Amino acid sequence: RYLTDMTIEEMSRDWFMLMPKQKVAGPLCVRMDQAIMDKNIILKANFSVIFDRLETLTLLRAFTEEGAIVGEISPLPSLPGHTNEDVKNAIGVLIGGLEWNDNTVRVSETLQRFA
Amino acid sequence: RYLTDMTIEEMSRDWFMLMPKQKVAGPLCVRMDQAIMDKNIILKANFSVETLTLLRAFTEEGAIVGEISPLPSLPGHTNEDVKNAIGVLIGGLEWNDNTVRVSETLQRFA
Amino acid sequence: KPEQVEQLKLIMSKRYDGSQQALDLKGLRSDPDLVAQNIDVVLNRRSCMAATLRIIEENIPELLSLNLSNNRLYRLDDMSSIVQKAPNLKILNLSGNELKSERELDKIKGLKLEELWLDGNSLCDTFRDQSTYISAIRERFPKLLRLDGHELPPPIAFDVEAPTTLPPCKGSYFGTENLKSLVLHFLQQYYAIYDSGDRQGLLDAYHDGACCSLSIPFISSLAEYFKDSRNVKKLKDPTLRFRLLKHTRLNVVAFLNELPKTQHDVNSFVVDISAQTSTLLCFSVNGVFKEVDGKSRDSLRAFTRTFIAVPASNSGLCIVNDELFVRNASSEEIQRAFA
Amino acid sequence: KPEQVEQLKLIMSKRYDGSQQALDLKGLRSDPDLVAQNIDVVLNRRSCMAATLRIIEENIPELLSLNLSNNRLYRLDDMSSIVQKAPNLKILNLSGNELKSERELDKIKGLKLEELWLDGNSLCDTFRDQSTYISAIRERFPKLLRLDGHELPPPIAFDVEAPTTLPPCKGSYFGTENLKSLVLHFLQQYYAIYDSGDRQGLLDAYHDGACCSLSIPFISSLAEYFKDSRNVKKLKDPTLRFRLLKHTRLNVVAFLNELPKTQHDVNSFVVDISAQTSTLLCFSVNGVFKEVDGKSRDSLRAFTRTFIAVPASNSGLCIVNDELFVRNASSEEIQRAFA
Amino acid sequence: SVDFKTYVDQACRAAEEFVNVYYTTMDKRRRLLSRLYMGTATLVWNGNAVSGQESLSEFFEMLPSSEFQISVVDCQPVHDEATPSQTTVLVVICGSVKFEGNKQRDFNQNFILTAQASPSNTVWKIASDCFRFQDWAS
Amino acid sequence: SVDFKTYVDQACRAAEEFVNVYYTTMDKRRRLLSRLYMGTATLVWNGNAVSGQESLSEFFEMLPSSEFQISVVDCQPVHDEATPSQTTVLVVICGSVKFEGNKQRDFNQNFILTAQASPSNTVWKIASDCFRFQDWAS
Amino acid sequence: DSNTVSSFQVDCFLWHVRKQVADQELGDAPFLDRLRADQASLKGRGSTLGLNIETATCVGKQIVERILKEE
Amino acid sequence: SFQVDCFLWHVRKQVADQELGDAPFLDRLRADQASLKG
Repeated sequence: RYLTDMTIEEMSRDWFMLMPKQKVAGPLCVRMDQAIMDKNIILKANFSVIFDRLETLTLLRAFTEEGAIVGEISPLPSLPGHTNEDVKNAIGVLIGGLEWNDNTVRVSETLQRFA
Repeated sequence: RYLTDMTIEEMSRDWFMLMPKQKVAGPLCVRMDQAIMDKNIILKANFSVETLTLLRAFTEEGAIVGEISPLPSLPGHTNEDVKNAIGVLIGGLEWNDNTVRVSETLQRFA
Repeated sequence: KPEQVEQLKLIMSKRYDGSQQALDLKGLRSDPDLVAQNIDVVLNRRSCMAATLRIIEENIPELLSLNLSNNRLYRLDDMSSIVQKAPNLKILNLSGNELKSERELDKIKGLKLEELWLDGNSLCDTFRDQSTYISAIRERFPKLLRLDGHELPPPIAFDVEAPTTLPPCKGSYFGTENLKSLVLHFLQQYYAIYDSGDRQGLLDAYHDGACCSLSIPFISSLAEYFKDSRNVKKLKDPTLRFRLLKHTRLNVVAFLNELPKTQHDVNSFVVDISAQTSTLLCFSVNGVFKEVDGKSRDSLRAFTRTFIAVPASNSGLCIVNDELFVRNASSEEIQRAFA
Repeated sequence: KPEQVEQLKLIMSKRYDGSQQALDLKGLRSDPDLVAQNIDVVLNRRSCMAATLRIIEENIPELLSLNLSNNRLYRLDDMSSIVQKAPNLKILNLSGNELKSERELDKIKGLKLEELWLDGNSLCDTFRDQSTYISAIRERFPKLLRLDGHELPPPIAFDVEAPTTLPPCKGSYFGTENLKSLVLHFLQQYYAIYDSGDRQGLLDAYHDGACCSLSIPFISSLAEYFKDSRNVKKLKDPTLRFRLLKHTRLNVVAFLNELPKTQHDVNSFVVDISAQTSTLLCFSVNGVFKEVDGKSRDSLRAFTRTFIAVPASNSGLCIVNDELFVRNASSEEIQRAFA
Repeated sequence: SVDFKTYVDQACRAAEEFVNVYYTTMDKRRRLLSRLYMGTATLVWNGNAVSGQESLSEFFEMLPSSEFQISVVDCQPVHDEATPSQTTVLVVICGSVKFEGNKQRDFNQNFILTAQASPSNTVWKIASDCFRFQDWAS
Repeated sequence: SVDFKTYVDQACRAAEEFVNVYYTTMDKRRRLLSRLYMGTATLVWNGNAVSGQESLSEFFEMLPSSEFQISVVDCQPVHDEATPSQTTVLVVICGSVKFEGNKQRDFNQNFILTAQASPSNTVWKIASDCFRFQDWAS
Repeated sequence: DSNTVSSFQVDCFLWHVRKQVADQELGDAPFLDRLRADQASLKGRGSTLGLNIETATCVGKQIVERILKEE
Repeated sequence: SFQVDCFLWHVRKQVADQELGDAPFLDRLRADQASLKG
């Protein structure tokens, strides 16, 4: 059974790269901007769950309070599978990469139940 | 509006008296046990705030230690004699070197 | 000769020491009083010995010390009659004689003596060492203290201190006069109902789940209790063990009314309160009761009942476990029937 | 087919309890989760069960409770390999299944079970009573706490409180540093004279009337000591007892010169001061020595010597009694030669 | 959530082990009997009362040697109301004993035994003991 | 006024009696052993020291049960100067012992024994005792 | 600020429970009144706020449980 | 009928005691109590 933190209108928005940084840490493509300084960042995401642990991912995105997209996580077509521990690795990656630029980062209440 | 600090399951249990002591401090039957030494004594009680119902004290294993109960065979239960009897009981227990924990409900009303 | 005998009392007092209650006879024959008057007194033949016995039995039968050193005493067949005349004697000297056997000592071994001298007698060569000699004398006299002027060491003596005193058998124990009043009142009420014949009133004293059981000794005159005796040491079947137990107040009080009607001597009850906590009180009751029905309506029973009681409101106590042991009364238990 | 497993994961997640980590498979045929799919899941075939095991083996092998009730489980010959896959599993329910024989139970006795359900299975009818059944369950799992929802009382356990620990073996005891320096000093002097070769210098350390005696154990390398080995357990003759005892300082040191000349390891001496009074001091010394003369100068000996000494003017001590126990040294005594 | 006939069968299966332990241990290992009583245990021996592990060990050191042959035993599981969440059993014993240099006498005795739970091993200890001679007064 | 050959033969005829009492009594009646030591007695057991009747009883409660087979014994009367006007004998005993659940070991031991005098009866008591294993270090 | 967003999300979760009641066709008269009034007010609220009903009607499910876990 | 009022009012009140939600939402809760009284 699935979750919805993002509207399909907001699920489709593409975005630009200020200080583009992309990394593959597991079966995940993580996309980040470094030019953003000291601004509130909210993590919203839609995915599926199994035994209270994320089965699969659809999309993870970061907004400001004004509504600007910062970071993305996407599975790979070259690597489809992704067990929850790989997801946890991506989670830690995001927490670090965002608290580096001292950008305040909000976490929606769905995600922390699973990592 | 009323209080509930003790379960009616544990509130209905009767007890024996090792060292029985009974006192009349007004319209009050005050009953104490002196035999309990160096054991934690927890003070829990349910009441309204005007009239009296019942006072009980427990150990760690769940044994009832002290009581105060009014009588209909004696006149109406004014609060101040009871308030003095409370200190009387706590004192009688600190005589026996029992470490005494007091719940926070009681000081609000007496 | 009696004229010769007459002088002997004189010579005996001559050698009688009143300061030490001692009599000295060291070498009596070579004492020139015997050379005088032409009378010699030999200490081997019985005539002289019996004359001395008569003398002492009349004069001083409470003497404590005696010296008979160097007197050619071959055998003591004739001195065995000294024990009854002077039993107060404590010190004896028999040195330098011709006592052939130490078995001769068995001829006077009824005394209670303190000091002995046996040196000079040839018999000492008949023992391998000194311990054989001392133990062979111990066979006849352990009462001695010094031998041959030597103070003898006290013998081997190990007191393990094995305790055999049993504590005093006291009577009823309750502890507090309050528990005394409590359990006594309960006994009175309960056993008042129990002797009425319609015991159904015990249902208010027992718990919904109060257990009860009966027991008796192993061998009749006590047949009517036999069918329900429960003895797990002798009874192996577990399911029968369960059905031979009585569980609910209904079943308990019913079975209790099934027992022959009684009269207990409660004034002669003996109560032992084993444990009292806030949640239970166990005590055993030892007493008697008489039956009034059946063929053995004149036979008297003694009982040991055990009660466990959880508290009941208004100072009462509700029995949770009950064990009745029933035996026939002892003879004196019958004698002390009722007061 | 593996997609069958993929769809199995869904209903396994629907029946997973996250507060208690429990999985229920109770009567899978009823309550139409199976009926809403037209798939029957038989827990008797090895493929289906192994696939179900694999799902959790990938997802949650830390499960706490498992329910396999009412699933036509005839035999578990292939599920005995479950213990290693989910070892945190503590509660197991096998009720209403077809577990025919207890012979299966010995194949899974490696779990850590706390609650088990085995009622409804016919094998439980194979015991006359409940004690044989419960002891047969203890035969496989004593770790259990509740069975078939019934709280089992902890088993019979009487710890006699039998003590078998031996205290720590400490070394030399002196008590006061004064007695330490004293008795070590005296041991040094005596054993220095003793190894000089002319032991006659011991005359001033012994008493005019100081006794001495020697002993060795019973079984050789200790032949030269036989002439003076003294054991009252083996020797009954009293005159021989006296003659094997050494009495005067003269006779003592004469006999002491009879033994083969020695060299003791005193840095490895072990001193025990048994009693100190105002009039005496007894102490035993445990040590080793090597002979240096005769045939056994390559043989090494161990000894336990006992000294009793009265104080003597000018702070000295006079030996009154001396008992020497001599044995050949153990192997480890040899190894720990000198410090 | 607890069976009863099982309570009875544990009581029986327990009493014979306890008897075979307690009386053989008083006859054979008297120094060791005292540790069978729990710390707050009480004993009435012919009316005289003992309270405490220490004074119990004292009393058993002072007691003469014994030779018990037990006649009859009965047991009863004790209701969870007397001791909540405590498995407890009552035992009564009729028997005889010959003491050190004392005439052999008949006696009744009854124990109450609770099992206390320890994560190492749950163990059984006596909480009350009552002993009396059948001819105690004489 | 005192013989010596008798003193030695009494020491011998006494030491075997004491042995047959003390070791049998430690094997059979441990509760009672401490009462052989006089109130001022001292004992050194493998370096640890015991002084006092009561603490002697405590220590003997603490010791495991035993199985003694005695190898050799020697005795010596002790000169009147060590204990004035006291008949005293030294006894040394080498033997073996098997403990409860402990490995069997050989040992040497030595006691000193004085007789106490009472106008009723003189008795024998230990004044010093030293016990040590032959393999005590291992 | 966050109070407004959280309160709107819980309001829409309550209304989603109401519309699930309407998914079982229990036309609760006072409750259907509350339902259509909430619809007419909350569609306009969400249009003024800039967060769709599809966000709140699924965010409220955890906002409610945060308080229940704290007993 | 009446119950969903009871449960939703319980939920809103325990959102409020955690000091969460707008002031208008507390005002409307007060109105809810005043209406549930009648």
